[PDB]
Amino acid sequence: SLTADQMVSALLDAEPPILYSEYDFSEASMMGLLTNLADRELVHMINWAKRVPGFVDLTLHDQVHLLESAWLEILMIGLVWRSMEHPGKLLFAPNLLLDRNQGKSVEGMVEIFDMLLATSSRFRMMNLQGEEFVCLKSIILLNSGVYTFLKSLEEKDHIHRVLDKITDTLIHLMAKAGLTLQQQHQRLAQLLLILSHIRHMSNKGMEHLYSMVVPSYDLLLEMLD
Amino acid sequence: SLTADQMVSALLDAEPPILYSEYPFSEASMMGLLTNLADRELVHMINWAKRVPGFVDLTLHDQVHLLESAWLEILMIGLVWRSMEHPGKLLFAPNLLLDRNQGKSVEGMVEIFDMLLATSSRFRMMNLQGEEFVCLKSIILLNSGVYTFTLKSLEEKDHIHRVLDKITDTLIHLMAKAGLTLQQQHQRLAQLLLILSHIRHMSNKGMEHLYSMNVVPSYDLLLEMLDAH
Ligand SMILES: CCCCCN1CC[C@H](COc2ccc([C@@H]3c4ccc(O)cc4CC4(CC4)N3C(=O)c3ccccc3)cc2)C1
Ligand SMILES: CCCCCN1CC[C@H](COc2ccc([C@@H]3c4ccc(O)cc4CC4(CC4)N3C(=O)c3ccccc3)cc2)C1
Repeated sequence: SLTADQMVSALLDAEPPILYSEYDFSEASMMGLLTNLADRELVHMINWAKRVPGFVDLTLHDQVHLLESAWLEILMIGLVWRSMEHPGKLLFAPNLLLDRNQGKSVEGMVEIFDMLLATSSRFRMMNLQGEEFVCLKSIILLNSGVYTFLKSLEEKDHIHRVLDKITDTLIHLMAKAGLTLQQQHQRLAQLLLILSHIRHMSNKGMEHLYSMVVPSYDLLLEMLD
Repeated sequence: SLTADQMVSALLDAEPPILYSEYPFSEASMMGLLTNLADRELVHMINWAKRVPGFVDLTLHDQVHLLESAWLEILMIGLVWRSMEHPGKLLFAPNLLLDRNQGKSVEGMVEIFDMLLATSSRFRMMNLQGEEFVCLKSIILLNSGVYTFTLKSLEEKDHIHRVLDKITDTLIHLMAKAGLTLQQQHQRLAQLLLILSHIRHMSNKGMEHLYSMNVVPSYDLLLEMLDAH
């Protein structure tokens, strides 16, 4: 029943914190820091998801499936967002800013590195707004697992109703921002097509990680508390 | 410079034909049949792509890269469209209609089989229209490789995004013309484009499956087909 304005406010307040790498330097250390960072972010992801309107109306089983499907995409879009104002680099954490030459030493890394950089550049060129980003991240959560699940059918119906609410919210944001109706449709489409690239990166990133992985159902369930 | 009407018309006109498998059936021959089908389908795909407005304005190198990135997605969405009206089955060809249990025979097949059936069900639930379908397939062609490509390349990406914007305009027009409200127009546009994420997912899993068993068309192969005299 939330208005578009209340949807934005709820998503903005739900934003997780920016974490730091374990601090105080080689390729082995680099991979360890990155894995440790992702593991710590995942906990905060779970708390964020529970505050996306409509998420906790789903069964716990379905909440876990959605997180299983979406967690890597969400880590990636968060990385891409905070790397926007840092051309040519990925800001994994405020104390872990890396460029593509630090990715070359690991096989398969630089390919995913450059895809992430290109997404951040696309974000930059589109002047992605924070209100838009949190809508996009919520769409990934709800959309990524919806096609791979009677009760499931209500659950899927519910997920699609929430997704429609986030679409309404994105259009509302673009309207307040002064875009014409044409520019609203075009920008909406542009933002959602980037999500297919984020899915691709998550698939390639998963392949890369299984070449050197996934949070278990039980772990995700436990974090959901 | 096309209108939405001209865009729809050109896309419908460009549609490839529905091809057949060879004329009892055996699971042992299945992958040979499907590989040959896809091979013959790829030829028509090349000539389809050349007729998608704005595609041949790109360099041959970029045309190849787009097709390299999108060919399996395009085969899959064609499959899903052909199967839409056959619940529980995948209509690879009119004479090659398979169900889930026939996918069991090969390792890792049924997982992808089920994802394709779920996409078919989603198409069916949305009552996807043929005019919407051809727009979606053209978006796949132009979008899937554009983030993995220099002044020429900047010019190419701007062109690709302008053509994608035109297709977006065309999708909205179709929905407006069919009487949907603006709220319903935006909502359906989003619903359609989010399916493309699942199609990308399916393509990556299928690409893994194909390597698990000459797996992709090569650059030079795609370029020979694309680079006509
Ligand atoms: C112990 C119980 C369950 C254990 C599960 N975890 C234990 C292994 C499981 C690690 O998955 C991970 C491991 C590492 C990354 C980093 C990471 C970290 C933070 C970020 O915000 C974003 C990213 C982005 C990225 C792409 C994905 N990544 C990389 O390095 C990278 C970047 C560029 C090019 C190639 C690679 C993410 C996910 C999760
Ligand atoms: C000389 C270099 C070779 C260049 C051409 N290659 C020739 C071998 C290289 C084979 O790719 C192929 C081979 C086979 C398929 C079928 C096929 C055929 C037609 C269709 O419309 C759609 C599909 C869909 C699907 C998923 C992909 N497929 C499968 O079986 C399948 C279906 C369900 C679950 C698991 C698997 C497509 C593509 C491509």
